[PDB]
Amino acid sequence: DVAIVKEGWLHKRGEYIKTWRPRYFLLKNDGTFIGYKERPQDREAPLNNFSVAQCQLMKTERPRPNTFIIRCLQWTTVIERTFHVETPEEREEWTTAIQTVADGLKKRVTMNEFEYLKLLGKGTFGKVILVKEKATGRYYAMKILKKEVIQNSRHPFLTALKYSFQTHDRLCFVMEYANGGELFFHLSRERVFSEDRARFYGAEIVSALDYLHSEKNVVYRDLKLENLMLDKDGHIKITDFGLCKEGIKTMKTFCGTPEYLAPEVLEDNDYGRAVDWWGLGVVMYEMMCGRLPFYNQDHEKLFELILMEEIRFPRTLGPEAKSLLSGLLKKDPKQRLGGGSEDAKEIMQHRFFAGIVWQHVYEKKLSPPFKPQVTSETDTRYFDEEFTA
Ligand SMILES: *CCC(=O)Nc1cccc(C(=O)NC2CCN(Cc3ccc(-c4nc5cc[nH]c(=O)c5cc4-c4ccccc4)cc3)CC2)c1
Repeated sequence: DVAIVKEGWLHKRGEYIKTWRPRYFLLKNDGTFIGYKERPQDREAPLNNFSVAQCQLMKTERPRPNTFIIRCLQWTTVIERTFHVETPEEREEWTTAIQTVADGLKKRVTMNEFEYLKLLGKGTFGKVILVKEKATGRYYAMKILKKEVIQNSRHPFLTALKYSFQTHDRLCFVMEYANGGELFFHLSRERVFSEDRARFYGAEIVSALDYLHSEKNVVYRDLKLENLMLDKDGHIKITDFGLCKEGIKTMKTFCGTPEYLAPEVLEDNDYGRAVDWWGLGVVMYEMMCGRLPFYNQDHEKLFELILMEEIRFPRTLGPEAKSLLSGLLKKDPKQRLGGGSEDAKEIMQHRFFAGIVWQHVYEKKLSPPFKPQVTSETDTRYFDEEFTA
């Protein structure tokens, strides 16, 4: 039943390097809108990252004429993809096709109950906020999004969406906020993790990535050290505090920092589940080596570093760790560990994760190698000022 409704060359604006790139886009009746560097001769499981389901289409003349924007709410994050064609007629042909398929797929808690503590981050369509529920004393991160531009599922290593409510102009997502401290703060304080400790953190991330891939059919895409926290027990919590942010202008405009970006994501080429395995490679590389894989100031260099410079490893690192990182950090997704049809299983069966019972990881049977210094989830120790040191 999966068929191509409309295809052709578009000009997609880079998602991280905001330049225009010619990409051949395939629109399918399942709602997938994928772009490729070259016309593909041709995983098969549809990724919701490219889905046009429940998306509003906007025709703009800024920043470039004949521009149409696809805006989608994915879980709790508003994403935008900006496209450009040569003639207005072409743009109408595309928007009508997309809107048709988007419709073809269509087949009391308030703000006063929380206390504002800290601004975690701000973006184009809203802000993220650290709150403390007055009643329970629990700590949460609240995503306040603009309503204009716009619970049943759970996993032990993902920041759970506790509840969602909306005001007259704002949509709010209340998520669990772990109080075991930022993982980069722990890695910064202890310099390097032992292979055993990194295996623990690594194993829990793999489980959550498998969940997002096989169950939710989604790519996390932003796996980095900054997006990892520990709970009071020292178990990993991958966060969901991301926001759409406009780029910043050496004279070029970039969206975020590239050091963790998979090569196929930098080039705005086709990407899949293999992206998170790169992300896992970067994270695990830093835990066991105490530094980022590629590092250079000039972004022109940093891009090349990720794109062409191949990773080298410390001699004090075990061969089992080498094999894992080497495969995880293959520049080509199809050669990358976990980039096959087996996905996560390709990694769970790796020598580095030998002896690890993967049902035990999911059920948190594994005893954490590190226990945060908190009495309870309400212990505000890792929010305090000595968090500086
Ligand atoms: C305005 C700029 C812009 O939009 N840039 C841009 C362009 C193109 C793509 C992106 C983009 O993908 N941006 C973000 C989107 C959010 N990603 C993080 C993330 C991924 C997945 C989840 C998530 N999704 C779920 C879906 C369905 N059921 C679930 O249970 C889900 C659970 C999660 C989840 C994952 C981890 C922790 C907690 C929940 C959430 C966030 C990063 C890239 C941007």
